[PDB]
Amino acid sequence: SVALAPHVGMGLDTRTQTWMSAEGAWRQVEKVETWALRHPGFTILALFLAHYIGTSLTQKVVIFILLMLVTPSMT
Amino acid sequence: SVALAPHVGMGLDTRTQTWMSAEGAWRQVEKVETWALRHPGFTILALFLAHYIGTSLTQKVVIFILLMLVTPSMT
Amino acid sequence: HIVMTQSPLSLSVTPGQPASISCKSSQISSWGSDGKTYLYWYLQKPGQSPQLLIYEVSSRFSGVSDRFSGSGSGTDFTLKISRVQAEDVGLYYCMQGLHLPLTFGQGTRLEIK
Amino acid sequence: QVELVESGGDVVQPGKSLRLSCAASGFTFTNYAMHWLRQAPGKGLEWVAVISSDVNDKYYADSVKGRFTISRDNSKNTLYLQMNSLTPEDTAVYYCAREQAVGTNPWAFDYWGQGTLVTVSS
Amino acid sequence: MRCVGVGNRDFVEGLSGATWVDVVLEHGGCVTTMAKNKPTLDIELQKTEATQLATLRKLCIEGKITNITTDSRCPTQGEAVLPEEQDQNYVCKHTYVDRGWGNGCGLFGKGSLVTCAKFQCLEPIEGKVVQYENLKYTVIITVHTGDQHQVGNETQGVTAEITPQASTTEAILPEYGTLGLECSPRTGLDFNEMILLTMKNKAWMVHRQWFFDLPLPWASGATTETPTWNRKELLVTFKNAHAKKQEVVVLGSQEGAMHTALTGATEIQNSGGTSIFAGHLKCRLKMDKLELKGMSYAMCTNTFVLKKEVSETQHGTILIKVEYKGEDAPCKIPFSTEDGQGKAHNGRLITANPVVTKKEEPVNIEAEPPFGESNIVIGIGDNALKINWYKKGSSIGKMFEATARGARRMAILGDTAWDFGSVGGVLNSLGKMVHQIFGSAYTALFSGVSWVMKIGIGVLLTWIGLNSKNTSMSFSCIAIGIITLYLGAVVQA
Amino acid sequence: YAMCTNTFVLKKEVSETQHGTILIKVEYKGEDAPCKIPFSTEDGQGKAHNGRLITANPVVTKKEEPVNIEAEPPFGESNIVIGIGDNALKINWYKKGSS
Ligand SMILES: *[C@@H]1O[C@H](CO)[C@@H](O[C@@H]2O[C@H](CO)[C@@H](O[C@@H]3O[C@H](CO[C@@H]4O[C@H](CO)[C@@H](O)[C@H](O)[C@@H]4O)[C@@H](O)[C@H](O[C@H]4O[C@H](CO)[C@@H](O)[C@H](O)[C@@H]4O)[C@@H]3O)[C@H](O)[C@H]2NC(C)=O)[C@H](O)[C@H]1NC(C)=O
Ligand SMILES: *[C@@H]1O[C@H](CO)[C@@H](O[C@@H]2O[C@H](CO)[C@@H](O[C@@H]3O[C@H](CO)[C@@H](O)[C@H](O)[C@@H]3O)[C@H](O)[C@H]2NC(C)=O)[C@H](O)[C@H]1NC(C)=O
Repeated sequence: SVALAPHVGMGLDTRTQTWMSAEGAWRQVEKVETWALRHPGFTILALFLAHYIGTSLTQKVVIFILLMLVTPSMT
Repeated sequence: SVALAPHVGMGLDTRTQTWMSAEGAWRQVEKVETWALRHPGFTILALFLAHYIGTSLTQKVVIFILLMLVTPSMT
Repeated sequence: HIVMTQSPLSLSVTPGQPASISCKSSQISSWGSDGKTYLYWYLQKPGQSPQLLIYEVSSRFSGVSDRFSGSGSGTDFTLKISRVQAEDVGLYYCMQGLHLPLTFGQGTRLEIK
Repeated sequence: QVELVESGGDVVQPGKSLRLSCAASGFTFTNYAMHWLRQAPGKGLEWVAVISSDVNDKYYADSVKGRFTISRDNSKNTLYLQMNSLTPEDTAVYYCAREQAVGTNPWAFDYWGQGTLVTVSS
Repeated sequence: MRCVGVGNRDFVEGLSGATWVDVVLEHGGCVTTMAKNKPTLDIELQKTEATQLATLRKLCIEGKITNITTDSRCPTQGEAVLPEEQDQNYVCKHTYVDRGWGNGCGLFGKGSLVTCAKFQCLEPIEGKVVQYENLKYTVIITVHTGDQHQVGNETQGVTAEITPQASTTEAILPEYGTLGLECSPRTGLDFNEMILLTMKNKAWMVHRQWFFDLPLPWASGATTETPTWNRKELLVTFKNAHAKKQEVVVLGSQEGAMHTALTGATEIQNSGGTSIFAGHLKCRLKMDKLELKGMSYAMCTNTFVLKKEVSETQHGTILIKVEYKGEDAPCKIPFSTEDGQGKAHNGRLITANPVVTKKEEPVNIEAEPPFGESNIVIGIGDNALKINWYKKGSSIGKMFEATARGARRMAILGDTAWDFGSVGGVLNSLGKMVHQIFGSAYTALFSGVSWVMKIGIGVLLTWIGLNSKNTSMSFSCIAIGIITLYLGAVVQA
Repeated sequence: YAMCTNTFVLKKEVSETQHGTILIKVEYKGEDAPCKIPFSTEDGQGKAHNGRLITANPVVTKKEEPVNIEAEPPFGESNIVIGIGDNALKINWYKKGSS
């Protein structure tokens, strides 16, 4: 609802430390980390998809990273 | 807890309507749409990245769409 | 002007024991539009101000201990305590919120036997 | 965290009017219906009067109907009760009850004030 | 001396033209300007004190559902209608239900159903703008008088407040002169794009568009009773279980979710006086009218005694606390910085002119010795006290620290950082223009992306630049990748 | 008319018309009633003059009434002096956008 749209990166940046700048920094990363630890099969699915949609190694790496970053972020 | 670990696809599935199904079916899609309409330049940046990484008409589109899904929701 | 009649007027019970208080209505306090039953249970601790334990017939209020649970459907409602401690001394005034001139019951009293 | 503190309670001879005041804090007052409740010594709790969220709408208990008046100074975040034609029966500890935070009833009690004592005697 | 030991102090030494020098007064930091013959003095921004705030929107968090009512109808008999629909307070949603003869209806099929419930709001959230005709910045100016009680004092200074309409001021320093301020308060922060919301005795400076985007039921905010809330469906949740009946919930309090949804906002002190304590401001200092107050004095002719052992500040300068002993007059303090055995004058005085005022109060001479083994002599006579202090570090370390400080400044101020301590140089204007154009492109491209997203995109662009065989592509992508990494590293705060 | 010689005071803060022209409403507060107003738009950190008036000739017809000036400043930061000398008030207004 409201939590999905944090006031991050809007543009107004100043010297003074912002609200929850220590805790709310790695929140998104920890979400993905916990999701990956909880659901391991999608790792295999993403590896298969990256191998079969990427003709270059860099393409495979980018596709795998984006797939890992998109699904827990989506839900 | 924080509204970043919803019970969307994991676990049980029943015939009864799950709590807040119709209200939250399109929640993340609306979030992505409003973020994209609020910050249009990242569309240009994503187009640049896709057209300059691993280009083939299927890869060039999948990478673009995947990145445009990753960045807003990840935020 | 629904009058609330409580079955017990004094409940002397030993600690670590159950207890059942009854608040019988003169009319079914079941609001037709929503199907809910508006019966409230307060407790005024001696030398204190009344609290709110169960803000419905069976849905307990916040900050209330685990043991306080209610029941009843149309006119015969109950307040069940699982294990009585030494803090349960007080006056368990029941109440009906169905009608505007809401009236409390006489209120039972609980003491340690 | 909400705090409802009574004020105005004192001794008074029969027939002399009195104005009670309920000071409120810890929540937005203008959105909450407020109540007045009394407990005569050794007697069951007896609700007196209610004022809803809109200032105009008020109701009184029939036993005290026509003798009291309830007012809301929400700009100062306080409640006002006007007691008129007081009777030696109308002596009790008076409370100030907030509207319910969560529920369905438009009027209910969740938090009770500390309580004030008014004595009507000669 | 008010800006001694702060840890964010940055020096400004150059002067040009009419001795006008511009400085950007970041709120946390504090500028210590100095000159060849002017009284060295340190400056900081105290508070900006937004006043007379006008509200324009109340958005709710805690609702309360009352008077749930339902109507149902037979199949092919139209939608259910309820008289409570034509009321502002009522939120009502249709649905479909199934019923046959068991529900009193002869026709078999799907039937309509409505459920209206009056929605009452508890504890709204106010959002208030600030108009520029009611904003009062406040600048405190302190001279390095060498006073006894001045070393780190936070209450000794000359207040010189400025408003956007009354931009310029003149702060008369006591017995020193007049530090003319040609400051520019309009370019500091754009409060037109930022509206100040306050909830439950707290405040934050959120972006206006972000406030207008978040999904909570707002209202006109005209301070009238019984406000009507738009988009009430964001709190109520209707739950048709088995196509048999419908139910209403109020979804509870959004306070914790709202606190999370303010992860990048800056908190301010609305409590008390709506005193904003975050921001920055740029100003220029006209030091033409200042006077040293110490040129006409004579040299102190007798010995000194130091009270507090020499303590070294965080920025490498030396702070000394001497007290006059012998002679009875206000006199200029002799000072010299010789090396261990070579008499090379290399130590500068951060204080413009040390002068004993009364002889009963100690002086607070601060100096910046050259790194190495250097002696300090603070007396005209042979009985002068000698202080030897060994400084650590090298010029390489100072250059690295200055480069890091400048990069961190440019990562915050951005365009404004190019004229932080500018003396009006012709090349500096060109550099500022180039940085302005590039930053206007960069923030337009990168607006609204996370710090981790910036790091990922930057490393991807660096990889692309390294791989590509085109010189232009390689150079541009590598430069943008390095810039994006360094920005994303420091963005969060 | 002659040139005025007294300090001014702002009544309403400067605001931008959507064509990048600033309305300035000033109060004379001076004893020589009909003397006209000097207006000099000093550019950023310098004495350069790249802006101009749009109100052809601003004159205080009466001491009491506040006359309203029109200015079209340079695109960048600019300080628009609207007084005579050292007591001249300095209006600082920053314009967004380029040529
Ligand atoms: C929303 O939902 C709430 C609660 O869910 C409804 O609240 C109702 O409020 C009204 C007043 O605003 C209440 O009316 C009271 O009814 C009492 C019932 O007494 C008899 O009831 C029968 C019906 O069974 C009638 O036929 C008789 O004629 C009687 O009225 C009535 O006794 C009482 O009047 C007495 O008290 C008042 C105040 O003390 C005196 O001034 C009066 O002279 C008399 O002594 C009231 O009229 C009603 O009971 C409430 N209903 C419920 C379920 O709580 C709202 O109406 C709903 N709608 C809206 C828009 O809010
Ligand atoms: C910061 O600066 C202020 C102001 O200069 C300092 O306040 C000063 O505090 C001293 C006490 O430490 C005061 O001395 C007192 O004077 C009175 C009257 O002369 C006397 O009766 C007392 O016995 C005592 O000697 C001094 O007056 C006061 N100065 C003022 C009020 O102007 C302060 O100490 C400095 N430092 C800090 C850390 O605040």
